[PDB]
Amino acid sequence: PARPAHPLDPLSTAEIKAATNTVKSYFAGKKISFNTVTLREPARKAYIQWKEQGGPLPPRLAYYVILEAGKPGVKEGLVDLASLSVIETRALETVQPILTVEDLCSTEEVIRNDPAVIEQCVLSGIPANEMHKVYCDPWTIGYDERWGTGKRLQQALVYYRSDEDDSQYSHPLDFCPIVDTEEKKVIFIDIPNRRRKVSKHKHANFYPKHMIEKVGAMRPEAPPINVTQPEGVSFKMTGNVMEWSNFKFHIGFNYREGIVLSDVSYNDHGNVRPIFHRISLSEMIVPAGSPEFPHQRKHALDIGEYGAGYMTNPLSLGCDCKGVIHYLDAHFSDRAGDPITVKNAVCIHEEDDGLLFKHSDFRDNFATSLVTRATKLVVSQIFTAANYEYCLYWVFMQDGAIRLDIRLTGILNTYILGDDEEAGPWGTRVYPNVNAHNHQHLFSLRIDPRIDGDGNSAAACDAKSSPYPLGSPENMYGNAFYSEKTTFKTVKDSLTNYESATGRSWDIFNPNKVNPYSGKPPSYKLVSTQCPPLLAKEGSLVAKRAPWASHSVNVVPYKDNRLYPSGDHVPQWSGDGVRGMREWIGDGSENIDNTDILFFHTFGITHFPAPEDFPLMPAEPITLMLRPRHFFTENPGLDIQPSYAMTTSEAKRAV
Amino acid sequence: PARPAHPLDPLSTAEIKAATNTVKSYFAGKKISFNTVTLREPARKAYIQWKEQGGPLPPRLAYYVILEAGKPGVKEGLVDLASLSVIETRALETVQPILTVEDLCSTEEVIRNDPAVIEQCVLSGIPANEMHKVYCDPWTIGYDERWGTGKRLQQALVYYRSDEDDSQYSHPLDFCPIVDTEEKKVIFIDIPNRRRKVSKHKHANFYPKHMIEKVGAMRPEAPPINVTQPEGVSFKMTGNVMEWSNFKFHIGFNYREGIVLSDVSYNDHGNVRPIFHRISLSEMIVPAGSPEFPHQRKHALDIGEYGAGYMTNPLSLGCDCKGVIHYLDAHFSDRAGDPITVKNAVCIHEEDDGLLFKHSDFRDNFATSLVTRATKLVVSQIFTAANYEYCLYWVFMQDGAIRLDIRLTGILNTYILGDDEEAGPWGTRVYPNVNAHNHQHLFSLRIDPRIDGDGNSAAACDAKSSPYPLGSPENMYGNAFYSEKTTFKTVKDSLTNYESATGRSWDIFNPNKVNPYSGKPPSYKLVSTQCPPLLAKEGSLVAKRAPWASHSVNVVPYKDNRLYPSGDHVPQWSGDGVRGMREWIGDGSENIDNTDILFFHTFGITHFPAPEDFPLMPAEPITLMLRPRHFFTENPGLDIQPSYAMTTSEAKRAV
Ligand SMILES: [Cu+2]
Ligand SMILES: [Cu+2]
Repeated sequence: PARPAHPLDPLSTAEIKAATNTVKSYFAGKKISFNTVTLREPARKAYIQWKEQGGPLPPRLAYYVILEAGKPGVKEGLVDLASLSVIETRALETVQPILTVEDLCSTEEVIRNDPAVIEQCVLSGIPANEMHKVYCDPWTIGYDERWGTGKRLQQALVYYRSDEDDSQYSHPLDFCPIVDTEEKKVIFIDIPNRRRKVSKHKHANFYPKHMIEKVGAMRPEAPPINVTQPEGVSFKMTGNVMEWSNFKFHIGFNYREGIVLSDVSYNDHGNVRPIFHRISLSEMIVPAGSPEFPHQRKHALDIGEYGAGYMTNPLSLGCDCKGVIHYLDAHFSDRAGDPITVKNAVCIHEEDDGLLFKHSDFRDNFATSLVTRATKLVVSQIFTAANYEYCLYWVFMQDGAIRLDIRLTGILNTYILGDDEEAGPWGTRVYPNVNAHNHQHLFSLRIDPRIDGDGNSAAACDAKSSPYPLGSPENMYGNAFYSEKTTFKTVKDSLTNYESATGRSWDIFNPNKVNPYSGKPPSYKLVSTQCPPLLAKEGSLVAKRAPWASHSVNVVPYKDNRLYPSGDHVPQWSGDGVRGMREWIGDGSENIDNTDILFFHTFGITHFPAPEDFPLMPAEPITLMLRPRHFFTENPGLDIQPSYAMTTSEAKRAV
Repeated sequence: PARPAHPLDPLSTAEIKAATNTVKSYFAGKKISFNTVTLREPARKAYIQWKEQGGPLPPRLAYYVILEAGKPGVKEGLVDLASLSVIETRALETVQPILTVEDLCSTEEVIRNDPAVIEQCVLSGIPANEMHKVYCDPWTIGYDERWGTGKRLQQALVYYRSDEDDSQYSHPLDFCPIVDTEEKKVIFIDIPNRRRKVSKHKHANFYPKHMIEKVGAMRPEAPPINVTQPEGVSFKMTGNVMEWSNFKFHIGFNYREGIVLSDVSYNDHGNVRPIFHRISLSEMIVPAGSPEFPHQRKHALDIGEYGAGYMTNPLSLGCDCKGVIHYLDAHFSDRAGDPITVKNAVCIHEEDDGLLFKHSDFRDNFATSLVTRATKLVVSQIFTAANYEYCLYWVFMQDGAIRLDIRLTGILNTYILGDDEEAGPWGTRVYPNVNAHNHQHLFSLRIDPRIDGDGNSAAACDAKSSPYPLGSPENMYGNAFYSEKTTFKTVKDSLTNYESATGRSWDIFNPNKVNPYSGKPPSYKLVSTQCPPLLAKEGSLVAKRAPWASHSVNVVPYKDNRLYPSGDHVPQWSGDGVRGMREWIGDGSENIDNTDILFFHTFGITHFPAPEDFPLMPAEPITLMLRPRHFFTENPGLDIQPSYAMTTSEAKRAV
């Protein structure tokens, strides 16, 4: 297969095929299926050597995960593309892999044709001859102590559509089928003691035709707002490499994390300074809050159990991205080992972002004034996880900051509610017979920093009143306050939470350098405020399977391939065992001061559904920012042409 | 004078003149000057009666504040415009009023010509013949126990420009002159024990000509991004009344609070439902963190001591607002009693705001999909407070939410730093010989709610784990969590702070109504996270003068004219006494449950300066949101034409 331009480029359709052919041969005569075929990124050290020390081009490797009929668990390994050969392989019989769209799509037809499920539909008020009106979102079983990882299992959240164009979510059924993914048979059905038959109300729909019938008619089309860039865009791409407003970075993508930003640097007037080696979302967990059975099984780790890549929406059609867009496609392997493509998986573009900065002199009534508008570069993707959509926006700014914006939209995870049943404290009745359970949306931002070079550290920064009292010579008027910096020496020290009491922020800095003006080390500060405490209790399924979610910040030593905090194979893992973040933390004694570190940030929101969220919910925003603090010696955007600028002398001169 | 269209319209230039003429007559033969001439808004009850009960048009009143030469303090009163007569008047001899641009502009020339100040400049390294190069930002003295309110005083933060086009902030002087505003003489100069002469370095400038000399040259002009609305805008204004996407409200404006949004309602498919009666910023306080003398005097309450109206920038020229803009002008009175106008004080426009909502069905690979873009309505203003600029954005959204965005920009408040002096823990050395002190920016959002009608209440909402333990029948897997609602019965109960531990939010609801689906009362939830604790200690000047800043939330009974939390006349008030918020709180026993209430929210940021903030700082964002929760029975924006929408049947039908 042909080598890619960049060592970090995703595998090409050709590499994917080359890889699967190679694997198929190695397992000649075996009935195998492909779960994952993806780039095994080069070692950090080797990449940097290649990039800045004229070192050799790293070997082009493919990581694969396959299933073999009649064999428990999975088999994984590495394929060396240059020599078309398996160079590493092993079997993991007590593990279950990520669920692909193929894995998911087959489940619905099998429950529709299962006698037991059918009987349950009839009991629920649905004629056995109308099973084609029964639907289901096939989820991982998450984890169920009755089966462990002994069988690859899915749990089906069953719904009903009276018409194929309805939004099924207003009509959930009360039971839950457990399906053997690689046997295609229902092995058990969780049935509640309290039975609730199908809602007899009409579906809560949202397409225009439905709206016209529900309310009067649609609103008149609104006067258009057109955005044009007649002279082109200011950013430049060379393959997957981006260059914009002094930023230079590589836009990668994979089945699991979706967008992966690597080798990020800023051109400080000729001095090209590294910022991050790699940054992305490494895991998620959406824990529901009803303690009732079998709702404990609702705490999807979407990234690790489905993949933000595999689930990504093709962005072109929807008009998801406005303006002069540049797209990237994604390529994966299918069960058969053939490359599959999702067109326009990532969308890139720049847009106006308000004021960058402004200042006027009151002396001549603001005649003396300078105003510079801000423009941002946005690398985006949007993925669907059954009922919900996650809109991801990586944003680069002209003040050197990098921001991650997320918008939650889509549809509420709903369960059935009896006519006189109280949605209790665990959920909300958002429509007759519909219970939308409380749940949190937590994300794990993985940052591999290289702040102004190698050798980094992290610290918590808390605002505090001077400890001296009001009236003391040291704090006569009691207004004194400072920022207390606690730099993490050991892993244990980094396990910290956001604290509103100190308006806490965290710094990722380079202790080996010093800002010539402030005398502080150069840094990027994490300013993140939407940091929910993990509500599920210690020892809970949720807490055990997502060890990283317990703290807002987790800093561990760097090691090649420390990507996924809940383990490499998340589905059906009980949470017991030393793996993922639990393994990286170890006894918490390892050094993380002035070395190669990994910074995992947990953030997100706690969602208590309200009717406004139904039947389709308005976007809910989440954001975090990484700001350069003491990184530059002055505002880095002053050499950007102002939108307006009048000097005091010019103001005078102007009559 | 001619009556305005709307009872809430600001006084017209004609009304202002009519008012001052009337006042001048009442005080015939007296040497008086005008400090404030502004609308005295009609009583809440009368306005509502006029608006919805066919009641009489309220009397058109003007509130005034004047100074009389040789008389201590001020005189204030009300003028009935219809009968051109003073209907209420009184003298406040122990109070000092807001400082107008006129009040401020004269100070600089008086320090330049003061022998003592000159001597100090010479001592500081500035030839007495170069006083024209000496400048100063005239601040309120804030409060100084040496003079109280006995004399109207200003404190001058002295700076030096080697050229009139420089940004003086890189060159502060070490001393501080105290000036008698209404005597135009320096009465004292605070001189430090440690003397620091003028920085001999070059000014840290930021205009293009300066940048070309500092770095290579400016960056090339970037390819334009043009925004056009060929068919006009979707919003409609009738005078100061706005109608947009079902929202209807009145855009008011005054010298102090700047923009004032009133009589806000949402047209819920024919049912016009009130939301807020009035919402605005009622006060601010920017407390600095150096305990050293005379820096305690730096804690400007900008809104009450200068006025977000009086300080507002004319928005046209700067290209501050992009797109098809609609402007409003502001009118005030000058010292002489003559109307003054600031053109384009408020700018209004609508723009794209990303996705409103989206959802695709994985069953046909997202062929089945609906996407609706969001557009927002923005009412904005930008004001300059000496060195800093505050960019205010009131934003209305298509999901029924209202958001307040603020962007801090402008220049750091700087003081001189000795060559070998440590900016200590109280500030940052952002440039040679420049110390930018730590400080917080706190705002007081005043909300007079009328959530779906009259009779409102407020409550804190905290997310919590079920109190039942892991393994109990009630919480077998320990994932249970709910939202604990503590509704405030008494004023005392409302004094609460944001708490990250419970991801706290506050609800303003109508206990007299119930959402037919959720069974909860209709409400607007305050989702605000940038809520710094007040760092200045209890009993401190800061804490005493800004009683409202101690808590994130303060809810008091409504009373006509309870607008300004730090009192009507803020400058030089010691903070002792029962007035403002301290008065409204009283013994904290008054009822605030299901009645007419006022909700004051304290929010903002804590700023620890970094070199990136100098010599001009990049915009720093602050935001808070009011979301309808249980207000509607379903997503209110579903009748907006989707940007794209394919039904499942249409997807099939499409080959
Ligand atoms: Cu949610
Ligand atoms: Cu600041």
